[PDB]
Amino acid sequence: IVLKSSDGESFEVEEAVALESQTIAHMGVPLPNVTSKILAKVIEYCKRHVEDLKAWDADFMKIDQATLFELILAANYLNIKNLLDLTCQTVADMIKGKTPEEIRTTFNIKNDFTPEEEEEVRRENQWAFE
Amino acid sequence: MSSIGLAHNVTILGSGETTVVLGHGYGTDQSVWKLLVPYLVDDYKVLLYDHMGAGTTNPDYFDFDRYSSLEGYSYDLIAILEEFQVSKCIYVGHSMSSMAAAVASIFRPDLFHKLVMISPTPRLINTEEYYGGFEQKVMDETLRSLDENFKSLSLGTAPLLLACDLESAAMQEYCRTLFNMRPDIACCITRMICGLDLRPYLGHVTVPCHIIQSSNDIMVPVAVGEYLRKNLGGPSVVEVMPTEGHLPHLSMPEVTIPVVLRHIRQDIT
Amino acid sequence: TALNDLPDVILSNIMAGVSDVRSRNSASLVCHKWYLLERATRSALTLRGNIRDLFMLPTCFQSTSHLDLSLISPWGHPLTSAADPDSALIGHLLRHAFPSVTSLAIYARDPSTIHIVVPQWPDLERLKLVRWHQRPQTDAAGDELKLLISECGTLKSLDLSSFYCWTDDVPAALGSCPTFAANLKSLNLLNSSFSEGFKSDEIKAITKACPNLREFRASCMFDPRYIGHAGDEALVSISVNCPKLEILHLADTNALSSARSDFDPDEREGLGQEEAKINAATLIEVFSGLPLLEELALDLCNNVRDSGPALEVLNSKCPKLKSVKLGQFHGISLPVESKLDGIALCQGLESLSIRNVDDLTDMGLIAIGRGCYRLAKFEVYGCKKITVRGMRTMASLLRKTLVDVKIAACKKLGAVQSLKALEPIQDRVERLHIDCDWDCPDDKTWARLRYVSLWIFVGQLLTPLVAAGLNDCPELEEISIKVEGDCRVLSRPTVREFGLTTLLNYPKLSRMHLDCGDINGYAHTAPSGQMDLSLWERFYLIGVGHLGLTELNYWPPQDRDVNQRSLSLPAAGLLQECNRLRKLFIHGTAHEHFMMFFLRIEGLRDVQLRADYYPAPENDMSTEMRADSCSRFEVALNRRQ
Amino acid sequence: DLFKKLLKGMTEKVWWQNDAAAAVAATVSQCKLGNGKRRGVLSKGDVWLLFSGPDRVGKRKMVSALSSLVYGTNPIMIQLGSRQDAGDGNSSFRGKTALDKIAETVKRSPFSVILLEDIDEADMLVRGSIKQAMDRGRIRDSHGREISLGNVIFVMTASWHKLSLQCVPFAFHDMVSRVDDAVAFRA
Repeated sequence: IVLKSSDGESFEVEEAVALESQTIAHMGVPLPNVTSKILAKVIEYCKRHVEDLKAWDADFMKIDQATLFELILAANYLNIKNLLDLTCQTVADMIKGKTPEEIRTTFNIKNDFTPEEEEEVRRENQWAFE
Repeated sequence: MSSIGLAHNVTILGSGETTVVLGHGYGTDQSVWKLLVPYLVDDYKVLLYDHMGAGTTNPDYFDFDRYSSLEGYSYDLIAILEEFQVSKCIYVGHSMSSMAAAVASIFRPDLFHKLVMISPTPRLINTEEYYGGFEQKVMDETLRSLDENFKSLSLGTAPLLLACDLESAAMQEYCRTLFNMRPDIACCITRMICGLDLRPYLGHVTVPCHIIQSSNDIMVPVAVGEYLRKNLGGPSVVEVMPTEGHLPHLSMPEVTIPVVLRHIRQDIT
Repeated sequence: TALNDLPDVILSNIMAGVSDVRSRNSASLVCHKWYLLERATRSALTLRGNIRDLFMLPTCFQSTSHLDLSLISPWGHPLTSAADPDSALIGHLLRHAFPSVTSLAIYARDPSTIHIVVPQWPDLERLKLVRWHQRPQTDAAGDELKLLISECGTLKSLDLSSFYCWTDDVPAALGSCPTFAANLKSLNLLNSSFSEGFKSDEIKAITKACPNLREFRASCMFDPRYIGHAGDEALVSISVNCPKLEILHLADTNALSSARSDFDPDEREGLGQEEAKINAATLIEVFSGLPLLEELALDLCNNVRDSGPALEVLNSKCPKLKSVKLGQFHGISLPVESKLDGIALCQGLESLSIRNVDDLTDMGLIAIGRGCYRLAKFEVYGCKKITVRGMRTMASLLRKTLVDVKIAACKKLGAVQSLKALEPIQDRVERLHIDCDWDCPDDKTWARLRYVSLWIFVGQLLTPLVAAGLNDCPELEEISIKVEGDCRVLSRPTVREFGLTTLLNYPKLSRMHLDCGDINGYAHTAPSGQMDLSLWERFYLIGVGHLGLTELNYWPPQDRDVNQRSLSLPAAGLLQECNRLRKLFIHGTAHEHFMMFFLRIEGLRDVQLRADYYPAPENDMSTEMRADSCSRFEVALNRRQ
Repeated sequence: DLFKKLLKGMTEKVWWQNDAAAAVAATVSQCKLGNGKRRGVLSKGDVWLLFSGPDRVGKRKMVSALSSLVYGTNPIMIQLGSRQDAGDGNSSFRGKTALDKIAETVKRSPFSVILLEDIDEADMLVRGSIKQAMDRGRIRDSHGREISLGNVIFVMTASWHKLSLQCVPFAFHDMVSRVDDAVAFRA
């Protein structure tokens, strides 16, 4: 089976590799919502799934923020539970160990909390044993 | 409940018409009577409290000016007794607390029916003619240790001076609980104890006093019982039990407890 | 693109992956959308607060499924008092605040607390009761546990491992309603605080009432000297009545004690050392009756001899077996020539725990290593004949999988010998326990070592630990030190300090467990020329401030005669010096003056005095702990800006 | 069989108390064999005996005979009345009362005989605790800890005057009712 990226690049694929994706297995096969290298890595992971492993999963994630979010969107679109799960875990890893200001700085998030709100939220948070 | 009952952790147990008030020594709290209380609740009403210097009380309520003399503790005891409607109480006190109870009885004789004294002494510092306590040097060393602990705590460091570091082997046992408080409060209480002198006031005590001492005690001499018997203005009796340590009512209950109940229940004196 | 531009489904999936509570609290303060996501995806909550201000409870946590109310300050305080008519409002408040609770853990100080709080959630699936205090007196037996039985109920899992009660309460409550007992899928009764274990008849009744159990743990007594002791009939009844069992954990009450002097045959004055009423044939029938078994634990305080054939039958009759824990089982591995036998035939084992085996030798260890080639966790206790050679060869055999090793109370295996024996798996072991025994006669980077547990006798130093071989541990994060012994007979230590500054050799160390609660000494009155527990607390806690610890669990030494575990002045003063502390849990008692010392720590958030030992102090007149002191300390700590 | 096997020894040691010795021999034999009182439907191993009578030394050596015969061990000497000697008043135990001593001895020695001298002169708290232990089968120490009784042989020496109910003061009537057996030593 040969797919096609949104930009027009057409890549082949194996059988079980395509069957890894629920969307692909359900459904030329144009893919107008994905890029080219996005397809490269997603099909690479599906291949490795067909073929101890956590090292491979980790070294897969040595990518920038924007490409990781492209992988987020592609995994959601093609409906791979493994891809979505470990990519979301990778995202949540940057959340751990950072103050709200650090998260906003590294995630480009605008703060919309008034000081009274932030204080009420902190008071609510005091009821949890961390 | 009331502010006085909350600042002193006052608890009321038992039933009956006669009230027994248990006053712990300095450095401990009302939990030292946990072995004596069960023997009393059946036929007596037990009142337990912590004096303001105790580690179980709020350190903010401690007034350094008021509690630099025994009269502050006596007034606190009187206020506690009047707040809970207690009359003709039987006061059982440890060392340096029975003295405050005696001063309170001097102020308010009607509040006390009898006084039970566990190793008391009117003055802790020996003089040339009065031997009823310790030498000035052995307690000067304790004061120095407490001052060093307070100084170290003021700087954020750990107070690492203990009563077991003293060499007297009687200072170690007697002052063991003096390190069980905040260092500044401990220094204030220890200085109050050092400056205490109730020898002139012994003649004004009229309520019967039951004095209980340890046999051949190495800390508080047995002659103090005879001195108190001779100088107390009211009836008094002295009993000796074969115990040791600063807290016979906790470390040797099987011997101390029967004597305490016998003196509480017997009133002839 | 950013998160706010992403669809909310992936954002919720990401937020659900955040498990650390501190990071969740940080994320809830990022923006409004993140606040809603975090509040909607939070599943587990351990309530932190006081009884007084329970009506100030937040209502945002509407989606929490597991709720833990056992740590509400004051610790162990009765959540509901029958003397207060408004105590029934707490049940409604909790029901409204957390309507989606399926797992609940609550401190059951009073039967009224159970009767008011537990029936609030009909859809409750798992329940954990905690009580370290005295059992309230009831007219009959099992009355307080009968309050669990609700008209609308599916309680599936019941946990009483920390709920002190009489052993006759459980069978009485289980026999009251057949439906409730039949609905149970898990039952945990592995409570070490029981005065004596379950009788044979009680075990039979419990297993008869619950035929659908999948996991079963119980503290039973197997001493034949007592009457009604659990024996062959009890085990056969367990096998017959519960054929679906996947986890079976039977242990003597003494075997669960924290102090080694309670279960170690060498440390008991002639106790134990006698055959129990368990035979190889009985074990064979029991194992034949349990085809779905996955985890097996038989930790007895009485010897069972020639148990090899039963362990051989275990491999054939239990294909799914993965974990075995044996206590005082003898002849588990008696190789002849080269043929494997006993526990060595269970090739499917993943973790093996061995305690007090007299017949075990070096050849037995080699056979265990060669046969159980899939072993990932190995624990050996009280084996007098195994040496460094056998353990080292066994570790070399299990080099590909062994990551968790525990070597305790082995006469010929000291600290140095244990560290030398674990040489082949030095670069792969992750969790490690050794005994700090320096008196045993006769490239070095622990790359993956993350947790180290130590046991040391009272009065011994910690300085030789680095010279022993535990030198370079770049990944060591948490160390647990347990100190046991009677210091009433020891003299003043010649060395001033225990040597906690030795732990500065490990740069990543941030969590500590200092368990001195099994030290017996003098609390406030020493007889003459002796040393109180304050001196030992100072000896052990000197230098704790130099370590960059962020979490610390401390167990103050106890005075058994007067039943108190009070904090001393040097201990509080030294704990105050820890500037980087974030959580500080003290498993004892401390009055207000010493507790207020900890406000000098700026980063301190979680502080609690947890008397999780039997018996906990009953009221305020029994110890130096007062509810008002705890409330004032909590208010002052929450006042810090 | 058991009865005589211990009876002839008891007679050897205390021959002035033959009838009482025979009675307690029978009671102990059926209690250990199981033909005795039950803590409800469930059987109990603990046996409580009340040894009245003014013969003190005979009583002491007599329970010693039972201790050396049925268990082959020495008795444990706990006193409660005005009989304290230089052995019971142990300051080594430190913060232990009489009830604490009883609980500690029972915990450390679940298989022995316990001789409690002068239950008549014991404190009200101690007698209440003994009643609680006899009812519930567990004895509580001064710190609230509960300790199982095992099958400890319990003998309490009173001094009222087979025990007749008429010679027992009213306060001790419930103890006599609950006790497994009561034996009156001859003068």
